[PDB]
Amino acid sequence: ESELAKYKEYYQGLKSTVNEIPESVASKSPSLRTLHKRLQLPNELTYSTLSRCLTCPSAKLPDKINNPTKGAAFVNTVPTNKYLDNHGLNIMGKNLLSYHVTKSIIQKYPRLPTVVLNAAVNAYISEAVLAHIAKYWGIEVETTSVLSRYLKMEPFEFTLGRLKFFNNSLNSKDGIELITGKNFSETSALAMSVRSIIAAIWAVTEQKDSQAVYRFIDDHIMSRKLDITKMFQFEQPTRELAMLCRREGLEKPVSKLVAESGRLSKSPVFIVHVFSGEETLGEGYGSSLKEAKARAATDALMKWYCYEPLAQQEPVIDPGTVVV
Amino acid sequence: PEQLASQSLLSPLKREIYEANCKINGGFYKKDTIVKLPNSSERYKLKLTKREIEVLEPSVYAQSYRIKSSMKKATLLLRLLGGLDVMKAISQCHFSNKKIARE
Amino acid sequence: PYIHVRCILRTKSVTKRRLAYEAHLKEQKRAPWVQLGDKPIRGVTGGVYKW
Amino acid sequence: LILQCLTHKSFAHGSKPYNEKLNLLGAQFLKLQTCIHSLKNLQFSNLGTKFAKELTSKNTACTFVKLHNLDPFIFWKMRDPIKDGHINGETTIFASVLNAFIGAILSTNGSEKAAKFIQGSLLDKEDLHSLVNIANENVASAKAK
Amino acid sequence: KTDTTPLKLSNELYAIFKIHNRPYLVTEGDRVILPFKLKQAEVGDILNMTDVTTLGSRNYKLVGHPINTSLYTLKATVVGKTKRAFQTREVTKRRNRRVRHAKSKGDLTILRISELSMN
Amino acid sequence: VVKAIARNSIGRNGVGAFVFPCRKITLQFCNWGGSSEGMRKFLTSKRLDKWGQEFPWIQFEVMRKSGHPLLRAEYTNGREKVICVRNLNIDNVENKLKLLKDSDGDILRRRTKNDNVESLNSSVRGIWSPLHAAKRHR
Amino acid sequence: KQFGFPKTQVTTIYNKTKSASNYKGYLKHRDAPGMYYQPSESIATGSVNSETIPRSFMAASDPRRGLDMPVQSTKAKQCPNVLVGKSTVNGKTYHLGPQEIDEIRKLRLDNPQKYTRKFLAAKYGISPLFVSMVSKPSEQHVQIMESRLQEIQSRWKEKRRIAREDRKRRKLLWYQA
RNA sequence: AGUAUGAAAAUGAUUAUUUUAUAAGCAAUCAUGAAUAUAUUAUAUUAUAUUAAUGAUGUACCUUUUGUAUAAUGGGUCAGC
RNA sequence: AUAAUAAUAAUAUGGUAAUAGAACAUUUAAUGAUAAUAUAUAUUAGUUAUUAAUUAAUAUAUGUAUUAAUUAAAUAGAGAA
Ligand SMILES: [Mg+2]
Ligand SMILES: [Mg+2]
Ligand SMILES: [Mg+2]
Ligand SMILES: [Mg+2]
Ligand SMILES: [Mg+2]
Ligand SMILES: [Mg+2]
Ligand SMILES: [Mg+2]
Ligand SMILES: [Mg+2]
Ligand SMILES: [Mg+2]
Ligand SMILES: [Mg+2]
Ligand SMILES: [Mg+2]
Ligand SMILES: [Mg+2]
Ligand SMILES: [Mg+2]
Ligand SMILES: [Mg+2]
Ligand SMILES: [Mg+2]
Ligand SMILES: [Mg+2]
Repeated sequence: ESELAKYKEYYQGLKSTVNEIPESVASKSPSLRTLHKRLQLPNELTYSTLSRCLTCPSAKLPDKINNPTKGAAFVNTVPTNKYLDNHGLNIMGKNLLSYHVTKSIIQKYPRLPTVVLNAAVNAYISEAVLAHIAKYWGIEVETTSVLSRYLKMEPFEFTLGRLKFFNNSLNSKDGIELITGKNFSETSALAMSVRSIIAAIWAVTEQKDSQAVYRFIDDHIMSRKLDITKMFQFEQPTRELAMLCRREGLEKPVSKLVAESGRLSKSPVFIVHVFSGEETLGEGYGSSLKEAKARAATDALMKWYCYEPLAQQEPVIDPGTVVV
Repeated sequence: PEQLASQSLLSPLKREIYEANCKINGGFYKKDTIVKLPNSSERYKLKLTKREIEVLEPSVYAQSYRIKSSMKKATLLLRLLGGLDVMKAISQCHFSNKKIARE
Repeated sequence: PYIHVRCILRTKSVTKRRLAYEAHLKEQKRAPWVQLGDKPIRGVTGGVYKW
Repeated sequence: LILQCLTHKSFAHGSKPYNEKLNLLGAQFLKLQTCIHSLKNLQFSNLGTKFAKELTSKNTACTFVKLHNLDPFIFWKMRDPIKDGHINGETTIFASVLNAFIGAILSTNGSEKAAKFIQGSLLDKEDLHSLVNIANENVASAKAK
Repeated sequence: KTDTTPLKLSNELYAIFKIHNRPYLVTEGDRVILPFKLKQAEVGDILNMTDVTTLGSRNYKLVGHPINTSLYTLKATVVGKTKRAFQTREVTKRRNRRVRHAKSKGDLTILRISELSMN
Repeated sequence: VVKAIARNSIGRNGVGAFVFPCRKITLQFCNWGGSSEGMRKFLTSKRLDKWGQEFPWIQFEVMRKSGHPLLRAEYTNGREKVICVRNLNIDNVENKLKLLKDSDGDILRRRTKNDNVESLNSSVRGIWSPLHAAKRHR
Repeated sequence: KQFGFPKTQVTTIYNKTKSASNYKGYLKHRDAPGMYYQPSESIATGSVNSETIPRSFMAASDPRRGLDMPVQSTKAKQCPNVLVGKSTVNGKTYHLGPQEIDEIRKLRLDNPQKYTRKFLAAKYGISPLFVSMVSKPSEQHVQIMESRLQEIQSRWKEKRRIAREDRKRRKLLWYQA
C-alpha cells in the first residue's frame, strides 16, 4: 500500500476544494469565522466569498520552479480556478477605495493642489498601508508545504482561511532575495486581500443598503491620522502669494515687521506679517528677516490651500491651483 | 587553503552576487543595489550584517611566535604602529631602539 | 613573561573607501542647526493648559 | 461652475478657473460606474476587457463630446492656430471637460443624482451617441485593424 | 442661555474631563492611560464621559462643574488592560543583613477617544 | 510652486471601528506530568466552550507537547505572550487566560509620573510664544 | 463685538512670574461656570485652524466669516516694510516697447561684461529682474562664471562646505511649515 | 599530578557606539535631551537596547556597640572548599 | 456544614535578639512516558506579581533526562572567620 497514492489523493482533494471553495467546508474554518466576527462583516457575506477574497489568481506555475538552485522555489500553493480567484474583486476594491478616498479628501480640503491630493490618497490607500491593515486584521499567508500538510494530516478548512498565492520559499534565506514581479510579492497579495474584502462587502450590501461599503472604508481607512500640513514644500511662496492675491480681488501683499528681539545675536527673533491692505494674511517668525518673510508667505498659502469648510456649507469648488 | 574570506565562506551563487555588487558599487558592498548576474537574466539584492561586511573584505592575519617580553613593553611600539601603512611600519621597526621591533 | 603579537592588515582600496562612504552618508544624514529650533517641551503635560 | 467645467487649464495661463480636480473626481466616479455596469451587464470576469478599457479611454470621450457638439463652448489654447486640431491634443482637453461635468454633478448635486445621470443619457445602449456605442465602434475598428 | 456657537464652528476641539477627580486633557483620537483596573467596563466597551470640566477651542472655552451633558458628546473605547513593568526594591537598614524585596507591577487601562464633538 | 512630501497615515484603533487586540490563543498541555493537571481538567471542564461562545473573534487552539503547560496568545500588533501555567489549578489557569485576553500585546513599559495621555494631534492652542502672550514680562 | 463673553487668561493660583510652569496652580484654579474668551498666546505660523484662517480666504457662505475671530490686533500703518521690492514701494511700470527690448537683447548678447543687468536697468529704467526676463546672456559668459563658482567652492575648507550644506537644509526647512 | 572539552570569572591588548579637556565627593536611582544599533505589521509623529549633555536625591558593607560615613574591626579580585 | 476562584464591608500587614507558618534552587534513592520537529548548557530579547521557570533566535554536545509529579534524605544555598 503506497504512500505516494495517498499523497496524490490528498493533493487532488486540496486542488478540488480550492477550485470549488464549497461553503460546507469553508464554514468550518476557524480563521475565517474569527476574521468575519472580528471585522463585523455583513451576516450575508459567505465564508466561501471570504476565502475567495483570500485566494489569488495562481493558475499556471512559472518556469523558475525548474531552477531552485537559481534561488526560487514555489511548493506552497495549488492551481486555482480561473473563475474563483480574487482578480475582479481586487479591481473593484481599487475603484471603490480610490473614489471614496479622493472624494473624502477633496470635500475636507477643497483647495488641495493635485500633487498633494495624490500624495494624501497614496498615504491613505497605498500598498504598504493595505498590507499593514491585512496583517493587523490577521490575514496570514500560507507558508507551509502541501507535503508537510499531508504529513501532519491538516484539514483543508485551515488552508482555505489563509492567503494563498505563488510565494517564493527561499526568499531571503542566506540573504539572497532574488527579485520577482508583483505576482510573487506578499505585500501586493495582502493589499489584494483587503481590496477584495471591500469589494465583497459592497457586492453583498449595495442592493439593500447602497452605503456601508463607504462606512466600512471610513471606519478602517479614513479613521487613520494624516496631518495634511506635513505634505507641503514650497519654493517661491512670495511670488505664488502675489499671484494668488492678484487672481483674487485682494490688494497686493506687503510684508512688514511686527516685532523683533535679539538682533545682533546668534539667534534673534523677528515676527513679520504679510498684510493685504489692513488684513493680515500670514504670520511668520524667524531668526532672520528673510526667514520670517518666507514663513509668512508659506503660512498664508497653507491657510488658503488647507482651508476646511464646514459640513453645513454650500460646496466649495476651487478655481484651480495657483499657476505662476 | 590559501584564499580570501569571500572565496572561502560564501556559496558560489552568493560569491557571484557579492562580487558583482562590489564591482558595480566601486569595490565594496552597499545595502540596496539590484545586481545583474552575467550570462543570465536574473537579478538579486544581497542582504548582509555588518559583521559579514567586515569579514568578507580582503584582509590578512599575522601572528608572531613566543616572544620574550611583556605586554606593557610591546604596547609602547604597537601604539605607534597604529594604522600606518605596512611599509612605513616596517621602516619604523627597522629604525626603532627596542628589542621587540625586530620581531 | 612571554607574549605574542598579532595583526590584521586590510586594504585601502576596499575598507578605507567603504568607511569614507559611510562617513559621508552620516554627514549627509546629520541634522542642521536651527537657531529657533523645535526643541521638545520636556516634562509631562499635567492635564491642564499652561498657556 | 458650467463655465469652469468648460474651461481648460491651458486657457489664460490658469488665471481663470479650470477643471483638474473635477476631471480626476469624475474619472474615478465614471470608472467605478463602468465597473459596476460591467458587473451587472455578479460575474467578476469582464473587468479587464478591451471594451471595458475603451469605455473610459480618452478617445471615446473626445468623440462623444464632438458628436454632442459641445466643442465651440470649450475654452482652451490651440497649440498651433492653423493646423489639424488632432495634433494639438484635443482628445485630452475634451475628455477632461466631460470628466469635469461628471465631477461637478457629483460634488454639487450628489452621488445618487450623478449615478442616475451617468446611467441615463450617458452609458446607454439605445442612444446612438452614448459611450457604449462609441466603445462598440472603437472595438470594431481595433478588430478590423 | 449658554451660547456655544464658537465651539460648534471649529475644526479642532479639546476637552478636559475628570475620572475619579483625576483630570485628563484630550482631543479626538488621543490615547488615555488610566493608572488602575476598570472592572465595570470590559475590553471593547464604550464609556460616556459625564464629568467634563472644560471644552475649548483655540480662543474660546466653556467651563462647567460639570458641563451639561446635552451640550457635548465624549465617548471613549477601552482598548486593553495591561500592567506596568515589574520592579523589585531592596528595603534594608544600614547594618542589617536581611533584605526584604518589595515587588511592584501596577495595572493600567488604555482608552481611545473615539468621538469628541459638540451636539 | 508646490511639491508633496510622501507620507503614510497612522492607524487609530477605536476611532472608527475597533479591532479586538487578541486574535489567537493556544493551550498547550502534556498527557504526562503533574504540572499539566490543571490544564487537562480545564480542557475537559466545559469552560473552553463558554470562552469560545463569549469571544467568537478569538481563535482557540489546543495542542499537546512534552513539557510544561503553556498559554500562547498572539495579538494584532504582531506580538505574542507566552505564560507557563505549570502547577496551577483550573481557576488560576482561567485567571491567566483572562489576563492574556484582556490585554493589548504591547511590550510592558515603565512610565513617568502623570504620563497618561499620548497624542498624535497638534495643540489646539499653539505653543506659548513670549512675544504673543497676554502679559508681557516686566 | 459679536460675542460678549467675559475675557480671561490662563490663571494660576500661584505667582505666574515665579511659578509659570507649576501645573498644580493651573489645576487648582477655579473659574465660574459659563462661556469665556481667552485668546491663544501663540503664533499661527503653521496652523490651519478655522479660528486662524483669514476672512478673505474663507468662502462667503462660511458662517465663521461674519464672526470676528482672527482679531486684527496689529495695524499695518505702523509696521515697516521688510525686504520689499522697489516696484512694490512705488508700483510697477509698463513702458518699454519691442524695439528697445530687442536692442537690450543685442547689447546683452554683445558685451555682457560692459552691459550688465544693473547697467541695462539704469539705462532703460527697469528692474534687473526684468532685464533677466527679457534678455539672455552668452553661453561663454555663463560657462566662465559657472567655472568661477566652481573655483570658489573648491577653495573652501571642510567646515565652510558643511556650513553651506547646513544653510541649504535650513532654508529648505523654512518653506515646509 | 588521568583523559577530552571548556564564549566561567578575575586579568591584559585592540577595535566599534557614545560621552568627556570651565568642573569637585560610595560612581547609583529618578527626571530628560542627543547620537548610535536592531526590528519580515516602524502604518509612524514607532518600539527596544547602549551611551558620565543637563537637573534633583544620595554619608560602602559586615561585626561590635548606648551610639559608627566614621580617622573603631575584616576584605586586592575572582573560582573551588 | 468542604475545596478552588471571584465580589462587598471592616480590621491588620516597620522591625534587632527571639518565636511561629510557607515556599524555591542543588544533589541522591523509589515510581516514571516522551525524543535530533528532542534534551542539556550559554548569550541576547520578551512573558508570568519573577531568589524560579518559560517563549524566540544563535552556538556546542548528545539518539539523549534518575525528566513532570509525590515521597525519603542530605557534604542542600557564602562579600564577610
Ligand atoms: Mg543593608
Ligand atoms: Mg545596629
Ligand atoms: Mg518658587
Ligand atoms: Mg566642556
Ligand atoms: Mg575629582
Ligand atoms: Mg565603647
Ligand atoms: Mg551618623
Ligand atoms: Mg578615609
Ligand atoms: Mg572602616
Ligand atoms: Mg585591612
Ligand atoms: Mg512584619
Ligand atoms: Mg505599618
Ligand atoms: Mg555546605
Ligand atoms: Mg564563592
Ligand atoms: Mg549575597
Ligand atoms: Mg572570605
